[PDB]
Amino acid sequence: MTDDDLDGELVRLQEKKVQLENEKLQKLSDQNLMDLNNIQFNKNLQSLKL
Amino acid sequence: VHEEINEISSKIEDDFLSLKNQNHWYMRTVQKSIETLEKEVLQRKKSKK
Repeated sequence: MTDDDLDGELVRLQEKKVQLENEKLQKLSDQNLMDLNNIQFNKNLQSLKL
Repeated sequence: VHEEINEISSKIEDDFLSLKNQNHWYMRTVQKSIETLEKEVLQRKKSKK
């Protein structure tokens, strides 16, 4: 009977671990956007240099 | 042959009155071994978890 609660806690742990994935995606989106913006800023800076 | 059958009844009575439950406790002991093994498996699963 003691195994059951452990199983349930394992499931809750699975969901809690399943949230961090979407969290991580939402995170990395900002990194990608930062990369693109960095590229644009680089090009713009080159143009300013011209 | 009938007397031999009575002797067979005496032999059956001998084998029956020989011993009470013994190996049954060994089966229950095997079940207990399965319980301890399940404890090791649950402890391992707890370790991995």
